[PDB]
Amino acid sequence: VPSRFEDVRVVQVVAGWRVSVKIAETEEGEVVTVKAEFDECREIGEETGIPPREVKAMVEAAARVGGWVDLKEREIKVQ
Amino acid sequence: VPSRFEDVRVVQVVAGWRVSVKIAETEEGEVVTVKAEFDECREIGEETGIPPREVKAMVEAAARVGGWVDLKEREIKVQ
Repeated sequence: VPSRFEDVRVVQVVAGWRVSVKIAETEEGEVVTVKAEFDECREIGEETGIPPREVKAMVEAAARVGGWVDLKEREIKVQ
Repeated sequence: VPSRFEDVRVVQVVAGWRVSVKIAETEEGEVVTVKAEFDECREIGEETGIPPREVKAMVEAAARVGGWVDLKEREIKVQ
């Protein structure tokens, strides 16, 4: 009759940085091309240590699914 | 050309507390009973702010399916 213990990780992180994205939507409701501010993505690359373009494609895909991104964990999820 | 903007958020943090749980097994399939540390749970209530029991039933059910928890949005996923 052997036993075993189960471990559980409880995380809790709220609030952080912010990024403003730009999307040109027409009346018809069509989406042309999305371009995330290269400026805000530049400085963020200095505090993170990741190229800008790489960050643009990251934060970009987000605005599409509207969600949060984890760097120190490299994960992506949405509400 | 009505341009739309999205306020994305990038959270970068590393941490997380672990919880110990005792689970007795026999036929390696049936679980007689499952008890959770009422101590580590009472101390965790200070970090959550919500009643202690609420945490027990939360960290308990999770110990059954073995998974993590995020208070950032009160969610539960498998490990």
